[PDB]
Amino acid sequence: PVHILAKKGEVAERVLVVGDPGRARLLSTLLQNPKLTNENRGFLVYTGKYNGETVSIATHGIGGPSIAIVLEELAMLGANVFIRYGTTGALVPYINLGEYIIVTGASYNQGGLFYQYLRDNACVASTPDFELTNKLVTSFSKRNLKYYVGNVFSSDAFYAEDEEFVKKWSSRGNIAVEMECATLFTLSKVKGWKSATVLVVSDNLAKEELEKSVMDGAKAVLDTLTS
Amino acid sequence: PVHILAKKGEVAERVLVVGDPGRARLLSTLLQNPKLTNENRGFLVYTGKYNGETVSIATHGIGGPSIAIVLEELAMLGANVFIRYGTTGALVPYINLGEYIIVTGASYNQGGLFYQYLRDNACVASTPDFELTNKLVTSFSKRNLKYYVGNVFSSDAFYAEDEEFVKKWSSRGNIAVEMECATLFTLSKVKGWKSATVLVVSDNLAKEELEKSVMDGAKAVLDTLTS
Amino acid sequence: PVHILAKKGEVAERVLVVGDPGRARLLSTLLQNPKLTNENRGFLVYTGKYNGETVSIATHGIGGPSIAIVLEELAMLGANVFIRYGTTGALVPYINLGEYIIVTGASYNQGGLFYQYLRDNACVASTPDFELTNKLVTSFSKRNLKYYVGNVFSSDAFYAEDEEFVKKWSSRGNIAVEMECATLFTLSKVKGWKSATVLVVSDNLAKKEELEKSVMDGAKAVLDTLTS
Amino acid sequence: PVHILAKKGEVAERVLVVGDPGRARLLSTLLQNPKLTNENRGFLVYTGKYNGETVSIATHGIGGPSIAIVLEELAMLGANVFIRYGTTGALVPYINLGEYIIVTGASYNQGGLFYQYLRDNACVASTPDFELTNKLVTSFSKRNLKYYVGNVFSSDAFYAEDEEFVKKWSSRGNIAVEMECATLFTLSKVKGWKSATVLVVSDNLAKKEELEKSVMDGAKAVLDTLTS
Amino acid sequence: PVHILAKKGEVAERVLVVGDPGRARLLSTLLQNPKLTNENRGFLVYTGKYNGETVSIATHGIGGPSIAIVLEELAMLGANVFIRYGTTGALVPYINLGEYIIVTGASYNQGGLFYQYLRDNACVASTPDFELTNKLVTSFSKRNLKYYVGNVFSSDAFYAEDEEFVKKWSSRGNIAVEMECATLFTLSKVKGWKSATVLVVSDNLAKKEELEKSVMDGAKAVLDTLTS
Amino acid sequence: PVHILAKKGEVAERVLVVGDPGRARLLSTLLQNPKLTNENRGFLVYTGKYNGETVSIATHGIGGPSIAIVLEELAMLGANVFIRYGTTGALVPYINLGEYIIVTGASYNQGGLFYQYLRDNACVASTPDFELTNKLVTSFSKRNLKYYVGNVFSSDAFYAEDEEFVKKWSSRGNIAVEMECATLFTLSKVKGWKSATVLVVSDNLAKKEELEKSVMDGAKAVLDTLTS
Repeated sequence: PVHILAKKGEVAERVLVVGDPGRARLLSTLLQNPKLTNENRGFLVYTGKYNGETVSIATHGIGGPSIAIVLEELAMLGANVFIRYGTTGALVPYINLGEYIIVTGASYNQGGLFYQYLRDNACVASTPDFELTNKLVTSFSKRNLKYYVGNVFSSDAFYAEDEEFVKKWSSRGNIAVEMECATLFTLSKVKGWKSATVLVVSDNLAKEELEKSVMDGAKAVLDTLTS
Repeated sequence: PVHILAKKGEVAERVLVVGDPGRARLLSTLLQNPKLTNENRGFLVYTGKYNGETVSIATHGIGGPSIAIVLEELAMLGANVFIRYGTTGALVPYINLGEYIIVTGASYNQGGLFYQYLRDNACVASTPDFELTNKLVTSFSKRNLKYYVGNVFSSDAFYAEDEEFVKKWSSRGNIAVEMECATLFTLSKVKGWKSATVLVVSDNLAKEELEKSVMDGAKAVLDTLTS
Repeated sequence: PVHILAKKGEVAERVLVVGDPGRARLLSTLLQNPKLTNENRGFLVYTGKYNGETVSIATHGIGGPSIAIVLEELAMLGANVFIRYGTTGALVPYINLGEYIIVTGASYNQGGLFYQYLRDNACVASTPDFELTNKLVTSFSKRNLKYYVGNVFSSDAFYAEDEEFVKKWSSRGNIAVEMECATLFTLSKVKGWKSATVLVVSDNLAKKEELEKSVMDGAKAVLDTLTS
Repeated sequence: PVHILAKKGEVAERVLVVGDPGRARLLSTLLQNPKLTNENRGFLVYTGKYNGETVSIATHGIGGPSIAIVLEELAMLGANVFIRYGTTGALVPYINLGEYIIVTGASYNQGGLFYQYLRDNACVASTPDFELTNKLVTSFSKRNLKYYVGNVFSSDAFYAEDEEFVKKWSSRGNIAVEMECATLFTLSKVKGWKSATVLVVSDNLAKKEELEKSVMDGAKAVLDTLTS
Repeated sequence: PVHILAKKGEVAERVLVVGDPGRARLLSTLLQNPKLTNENRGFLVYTGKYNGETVSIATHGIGGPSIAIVLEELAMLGANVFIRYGTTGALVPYINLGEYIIVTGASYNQGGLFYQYLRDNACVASTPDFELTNKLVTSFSKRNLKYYVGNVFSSDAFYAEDEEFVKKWSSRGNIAVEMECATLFTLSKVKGWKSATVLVVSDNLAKKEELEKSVMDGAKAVLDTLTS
Repeated sequence: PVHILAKKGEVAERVLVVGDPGRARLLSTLLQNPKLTNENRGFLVYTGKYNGETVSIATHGIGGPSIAIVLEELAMLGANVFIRYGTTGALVPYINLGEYIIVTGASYNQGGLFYQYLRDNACVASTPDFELTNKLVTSFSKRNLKYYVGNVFSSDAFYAEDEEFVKKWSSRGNIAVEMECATLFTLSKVKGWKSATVLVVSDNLAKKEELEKSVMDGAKAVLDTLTS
């Protein structure tokens, strides 16, 4: 690996991945005896224990190309189970800020990354691991957290203008928008990794509280990863 | 509707759809007081009761264009919950004939039907309803039936040659191949219908028993539809 | 053959194909000593005589994927000449219901089935056999039938919305819309089959006993051609 | 028009179009009282009479973009019937040099010009006028000329390499390759012009005086069609 | 080569290419002892000397397919440095008629020719040779000519309608529109040829003697570059 | 600004952008009185003085989507001139590690980000600012640095397999591969920003203190340009 310079054996098979290095540092406090196994290029990776299992929390940056690199290198270091925990913008009015979205699929616009990996324009089903996703539903249920299950649109251009953005994607079965799920799911299906994703709603495009929301969700994810 | 000439009120909200008219006729025997509500164009539709609920068994023919027409017309007649029960060819060697595949997603090649409905080439997540799919897992589990959960490739050309067919689609996360799921899932997401799919493995591309397999599975599906 | 379960020699070289199994049965009454050679999966196929010539009438269901399977299997059983006889919706105001359209080509949206067969997105000319199409014209005009010759758009989504549908496809040279011609024409060119298509106008997007008479009359004309 | 500087009334409704300006000059000798109505940008356009009808012979250069400009401008000058008479390379073994191909359709790769005119990547049927094409057949047969009727692949890159070129396109139902057919047909369909095409086989990818005679003989049959 | 019938040794390594055969003839007067080395298919090619260097001026017709054929054949005859000197329509208000645009890149719609050469739909950077382009700038500045440096949109359909044409392409970083740049640049990149382009603004989509002078003055600056 | 949380006036008009936050910090030592204006989400931005000129050094992370967000937000904060300084893998054998490549254009696969910004699949010329790029050349040559000028392929999949990778992209005119240039160039053209790119060759796909010296030396040259 040329980006994640962690020593082999410093990355766990189970990894909770987040886009913000700051969130990785903040969530590492949930682990027992957290150790920083990587700092290169800002991709903070911490490894420690939780519920009797070794677990790692890694930073994936923003966008499909960035998360693809991070997943590929973590996998080369031994990782095979990934659960992305990020922030999203709801596309439907009934979802409130701070609530969660357990992703069942990702819509995406055909693009370079998918073409380079798939070798053609086939719309390969970009879905998470079935079992893993159900365990997440179980963990969030056990902790009495309010969540919704559904597809998300994985956008590549945060600032590109689209006057019909919300209507378009919500009418296509998506309840939220973010930027890395399609890559995570598809690459995982091709590579054989087990992946899933839960998102914290930080904004609603159709319409300290957030801090706690982020922490509560992270605990649910770690429970799932170590279940 | 111009194809399914069923009278309004003759089609239930819950519909089990199969491609073969013969299978529809054969499965109608599982309903209480089955009535033929449509015969036009060979699209046999039967309506009756099961576990205290009105249910319909409809024929959708072969291919996305055919199933799209049938779903659209059944929906115009009141249907909003669809569960496709079909036959498939496994893409992985560990699945045996007669076993079942509970579909979690559908890979497809971009094409006319998807372009006409979506209005562009976006790879909209073609997934079934989460809840419904889990109920299917529950019903097949309760009846001790051997199943596998995973994505399928919805092909449009049964006889088109592809020397690397099995390797290609299996390496893309698909465990089986059929022809209508992608259309069913995507159209359902756009229209707001609740859909799912279970397939009976009749052949394995990587490698009276079938009769019973078909019947046993159908009972599991009807249980799900009326749960 | 996985869908059409007919035996060796039951399927004729020349086949009149229709989408509706009801029409296959109905038209089978125009033949001499018709034999139901297949009914599996609803794909009714009949083989009888017309003008002392053996021919078959087969059901192809709705859509490209469906007709592709049927043609492939019929071909495996001996068929090599196919004339589709179906229903269409006119895209021009001057065409009346019950009249006919003799198809000269088919417009289509790329992808799906075409990509799997062609291996890329090239727009291969989707046209019927020149000779066979001219024989249909002679046959129809001979029976004093009202027909129009032109291209059609082969749609894959009967109910997909398009507020510019009519203007769009008519401005592109298509005079009617149906769903199987592009598949029938392209697959035939690739497999080496002789194909053509005649459509009965059952609706006019630009605008029961009578329609069945229209169907029956055109059927005779088509059968004349398939046995000429 | 900025390329074809002919004045209104100098271009006929009926136009025989050729890619080579040298061919236009050579064929103008078949008209009665031929007059050069344009030479700008090398696009030679002659106008004269034939069989009691006014006809023009125009140069279209090489490629879809070039023929598109020429057709658009001739049309703005009153032209509405076009018959392209070009040269082609056969894709099948049985067609001999000097023989003709009457075109029934054109296969083509999507993109560029087609996207700009059609506004999306739909594979619109690229076919010639049915009536006009049959007349060409009648005229070539009436002059006892050897012709074959079939589709052609309209290539945009004469020199792009493709190892399986001949097999790929012939297996797709095309019997020859050239570069302007698809553009002519599709654009004519969109603009409402009546077009057709006959090609002289100058090479066979599957397998001088005699050629000039071939070119001359075919030109006469085309002119007969244009004036019928 | 089947279009450019010049013999080896008759085409120079350095070639100034223009779309109009009339322009090639007019510019040949700038060379010393100009000799016509080809006129086949109207593609006029002159070869002479300039600044102690042998240079050819060749006609490329209109459109990517046409220029592709000409470049390929000239290259087979020994050419390896090409500078296109054409006419263009400005897409921005501030550029005046008769002024020049030194091209730094070409936007284009995928498909056809690009797909056949590149083998897929990748957006390969369509840029001119860096060194040669800077020399053009130096030469135009040395002759006190008004030029602007920027990208252009290489259109394939001169007459296709697009309501927001000017705003769309100017908002995409293009300052003018023409039809051969993208093909020239990309093909040169693939074949290893050194190419560049200067355009004379003959129209402004955003807003005779004076023009000929403009054309002549720019031709001299281009010839200086080619021989430097 | 959602990611770069800097205040009004902290971000300079001219910005040197790098993908690695470690390099941003390291290079910030070349400035006078450097101030860390942002560290949110790891996107370190420093604003200091160079040759008595205010400039900023910003982190853009890896990939098109990441750099697009950073550029958009920096622009919202006052930035309008961007020079990317990164690392690349040469696609040609004659380029040594530690040497530099001054980018003249970027090849890319269509889709994703480009489709969302451009609204269709047009291959818009992805080029840097002509003037700014020439100043980089002067700056590097002035400091006696070994550089090569050419196009690069902006890949989105660092680890995707392609057994023909090197031959494919080098045959298409690219001399190196990285991941952000196409995005930087196209977005800049659309938004009206002046951009350029210089890359340090850290690997040769066609074949520690030394690399850091290479990085530091080139950084000075780039900073000279941004403050010229």
